[PDB]
Amino acid sequence: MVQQVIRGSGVVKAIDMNSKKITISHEAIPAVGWPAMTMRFTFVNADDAIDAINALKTGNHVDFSFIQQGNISLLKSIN
Amino acid sequence: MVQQVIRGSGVVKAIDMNSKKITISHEAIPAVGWPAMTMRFTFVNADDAIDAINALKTGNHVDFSFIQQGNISLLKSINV
Ligand SMILES: [Cu+2]
Ligand SMILES: [Cu+2]
Ligand SMILES: [Cu+2]
Ligand SMILES: [Cu+2]
Repeated sequence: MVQQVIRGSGVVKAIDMNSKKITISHEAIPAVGWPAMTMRFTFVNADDAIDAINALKTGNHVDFSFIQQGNISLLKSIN
Repeated sequence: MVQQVIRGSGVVKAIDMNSKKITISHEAIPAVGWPAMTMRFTFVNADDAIDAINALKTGNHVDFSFIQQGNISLLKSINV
């Protein structure tokens, strides 16, 4: 019942420092019937952006958590 | 974006054939930050109520899938 905090991983493919949005090509999440795909997340703390740029440069898989409210995706944490 | 279909397992602890609900003490689902706890699922099909009553008698872990709409949890499958 408490709000879902979804663990994911993927490659960061885009970032927008204006709209405070990040594009991740995420892996499948079979626990909730979700396939691998690419989507945008608005990051819930705006200071989260910095680390993501590193990943964006490197092209490395990263772990992250996020919330899914209807059609919106809010990025909560990233490594 | 496609609708979440959440897989779980647990023990059926109650059923209500009027409100069409089943109470399952489900295991943790770490993928979505959810702990083990007890909650109710609304069912649609009578073969789901049947299987659930079996499980209710036996006390067996069962697998199940469900959708989460606001406060409702709607059962999609259940399997002894
Ligand atoms: Cu990959
Ligand atoms: Cu997605
Ligand atoms: Cu158990
Ligand atoms: Cu629950």
